[PDB]
Amino acid sequence: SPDAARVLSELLEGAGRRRACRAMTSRQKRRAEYARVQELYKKCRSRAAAEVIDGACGGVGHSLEEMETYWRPILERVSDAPGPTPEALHALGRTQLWKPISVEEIKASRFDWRTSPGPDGIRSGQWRAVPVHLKAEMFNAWMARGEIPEILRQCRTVFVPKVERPGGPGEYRPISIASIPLRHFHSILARRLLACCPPDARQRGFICADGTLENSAVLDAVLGDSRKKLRECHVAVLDFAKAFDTVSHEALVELLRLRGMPEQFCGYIAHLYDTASTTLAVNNEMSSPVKVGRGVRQGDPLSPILFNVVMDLILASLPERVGYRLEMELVSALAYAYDLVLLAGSKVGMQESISAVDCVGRQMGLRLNCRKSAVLSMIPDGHRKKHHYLTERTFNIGGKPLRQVSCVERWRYLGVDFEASGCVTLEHSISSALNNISRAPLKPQQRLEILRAHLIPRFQHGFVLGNISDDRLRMLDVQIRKAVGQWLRLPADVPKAYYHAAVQDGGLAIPSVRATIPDLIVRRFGGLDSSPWSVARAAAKSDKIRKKLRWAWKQLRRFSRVDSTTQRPSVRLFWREHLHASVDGRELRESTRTPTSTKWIRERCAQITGRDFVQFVHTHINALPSRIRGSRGRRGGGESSLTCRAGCKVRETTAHILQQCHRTHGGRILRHNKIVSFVAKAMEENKWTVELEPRLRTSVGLRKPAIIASRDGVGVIVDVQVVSGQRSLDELHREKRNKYGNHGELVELVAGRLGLPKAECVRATSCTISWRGVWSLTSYKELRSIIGLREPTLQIVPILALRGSHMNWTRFNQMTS
RNA sequence: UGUACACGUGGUAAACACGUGACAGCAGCCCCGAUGGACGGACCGCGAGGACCGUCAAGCCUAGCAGGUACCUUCGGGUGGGGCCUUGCGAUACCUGCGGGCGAACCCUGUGGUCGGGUUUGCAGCCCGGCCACAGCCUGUUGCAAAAAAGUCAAAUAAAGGUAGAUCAGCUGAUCCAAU
Repeated sequence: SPDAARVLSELLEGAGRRRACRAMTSRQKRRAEYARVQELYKKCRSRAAAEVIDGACGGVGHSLEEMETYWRPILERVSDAPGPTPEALHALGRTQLWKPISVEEIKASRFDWRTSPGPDGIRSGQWRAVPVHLKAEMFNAWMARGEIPEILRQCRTVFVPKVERPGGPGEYRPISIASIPLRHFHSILARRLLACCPPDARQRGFICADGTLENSAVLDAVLGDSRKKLRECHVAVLDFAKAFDTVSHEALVELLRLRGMPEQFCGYIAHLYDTASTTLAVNNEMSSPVKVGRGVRQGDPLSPILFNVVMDLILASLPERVGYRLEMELVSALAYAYDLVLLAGSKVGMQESISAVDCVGRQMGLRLNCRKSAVLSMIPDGHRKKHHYLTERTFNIGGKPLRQVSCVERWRYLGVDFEASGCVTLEHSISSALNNISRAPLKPQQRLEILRAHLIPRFQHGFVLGNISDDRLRMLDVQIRKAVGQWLRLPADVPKAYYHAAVQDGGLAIPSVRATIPDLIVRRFGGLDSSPWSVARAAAKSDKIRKKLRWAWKQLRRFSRVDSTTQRPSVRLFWREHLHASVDGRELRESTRTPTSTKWIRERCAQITGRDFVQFVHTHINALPSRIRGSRGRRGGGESSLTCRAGCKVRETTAHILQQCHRTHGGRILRHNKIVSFVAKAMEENKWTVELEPRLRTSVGLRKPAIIASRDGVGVIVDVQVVSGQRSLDELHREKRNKYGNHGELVELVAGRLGLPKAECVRATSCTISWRGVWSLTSYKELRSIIGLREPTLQIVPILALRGSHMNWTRFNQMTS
């Protein structure tokens, strides 16, 4: 339709105008990085966390000089791959594509709209505003012509450092960004590829299920069986580094041609890869267009799908009667994301498998990193009943001798935090990630959230792929907690449960790998025999798997409490019990029943400044230095180390500073006035005729309720009061309510003042909250029931209480005579 | 191994016997991640802990990790310190490398040899990093010196006689709780 052509021309004109507008020191680059990371974090949190952990904070340090000269020859080099050979064709031998795009699959495609703009300039809306029918028409026209507009094919490449302190242009990685319309068009084609012919059962990477689930179990079962019955077992892991950087376009197209795919799709892929370009954007400087001759583009939707055909060919090239006989099951190869794990019993069989892999990789231009691959070989011998590890190098990939490793510490088949090949463990990659988070231009709450939700769930898998102990997990926990205490400036003697206890109970909710690794093992290997894999079911009924499952159950039972409502173990209850029973975490024990008293720790974090959040955390856990809290174990002196500095001649605890001290009386008045004004304004928003500090010269004495209000014939008294948490908050709420709801004459006075005759119309109420921002459940319910008060206006009263509490403490500290 | 216990056998029964065994149990709970070391002296409530003073040489700790060597095992395997107890079958000796923090060196370049790399069909060349060596009584010139002076009083020595803002510093660079 001409409407689609018109809107496409309009969008192209907008992109061209944006390009024309764009074209026409340490401090400044740090500020630019801060602005970029803040915009990215506020836009897409997961990608921002991935970028900050990956190390994309220091940017580059070499400019376009010595970076375009270093990388342009690398990106411009056509592979001299001979292409597929008839033997590989027969090894692989051991239709509905390119159909017109409908409107159902466009909306059905789960395309993440929370991305970054491409080089043309379509950021997030100009592609969202297009209706599905117009996008379908444009996609159909593109397939009919076989070409994408040349503005869309352009992509921008930016270099992210590998080493935190690069010393050359060679230690950067060229991550590419392409246009959103192209990505959306190619996502449909990738989904069609999956729906057409799925990969083999051995290939459990880019599949429609969790990939590294049963692979670790199968590897560990193989290792345990070989170690048990004294069999011969060779396990070679070879990683596909530059899987994305040396594949030849012509050989890839030829392989896709003989797989049986339609001629049109192969021609489209050939046109896409032959007509390719790239702009090297370093420090927001332009570069001349760069040709690319080595295929599989970084970040393209089709790339991890195109490489599945190559990996399927590689797997089909393997010899038949090779592998390990794990319980009458022949396990040949385990394909991770970008790794091949080959198992064999005979040295000749392992050499044969490696040789086949190498020959296929050589005939299609792939390079295999012998610096990131290893072989672990267990050779038994008779008359000794022991297992011996090979130390000298025996296998080789086309001449280069593969290194022989004795242990299994290459559990890096988890994804990012890529492999070191027996040089360093999985740690010192977590430490590097912690440093990346620590040095980035972020806020302390942002660091907490990134570590909570993106760092831990991404390395925790690797600690399962082997035999592990409790001490390693405890040491990892210690290191992570030290990093968190560095970020938040917390002292050493803070409750260990405070870091890990859930947000609802009051706590930073940093997961503890010591407790979530046994839970992961229990949840993952329990359903091992229910999986529809055949090798995994065989690995389920083994000896090492069962022993590890028993160890995991024991660790979970010792690091959990049984949930009454479901009769299941729960680490959250364990941490809650440990924290609420602590000294500093005791006063938070009431925060479980009021989930709105802890909405600032995670939910309403972006609304709080960094120093405000840090001081809120300091006051919440009572990390404030006082003569009582700061003198733990050093109370052998006189009363001068305990007496209040204001001359109160009493024990100077934080409660004394913050709740009863003549020095901080004005601060208490100010905090009370702030809370009263906030609630009064909130109630006036609800059409409540609010009076402030009413004058009731009652006969009994001098009563000063906080606020009084009325609405269409029903009145209310609200009293604001901030108290301690050592006693029950509900008893304080009731004791503050009774002195007004049972005085007898105050009710009549308020009824007369408000303008309502019946004294039962006006009901007394209170707004009770502790100085740690812990609500009283009765007070919260009464505020939500008597007066119409929504959740957003109730979640700020903890903020006001915490801010006023720290205000009082720093007023006490700032003047000392 | 050894305890406590279900079935079956034959037997009139038993404080009789044997065999097969729930993944059969029973192999208790809680707390602790610290810091250079050998040898002579003054400190402390000489008490559980913490300073200080001398030399010395490079190593010193480690309930972190990996692998190998022996012993007890029981087949599973097993080696830190302290407390509460209570019944509630367990397991130790060193050496090597890696990781951490304490040292110490380390700074005159370039040849060599290794280990990480990356470039590359290519371990050939190549450029980055970490180690090991090596072809070197006071008148003055030169090495320990925070900038023109403090004084090493016998040295080697002669017919000597600025930022968006703030801060620490030494206009620049880091550090923020500050930073779109």
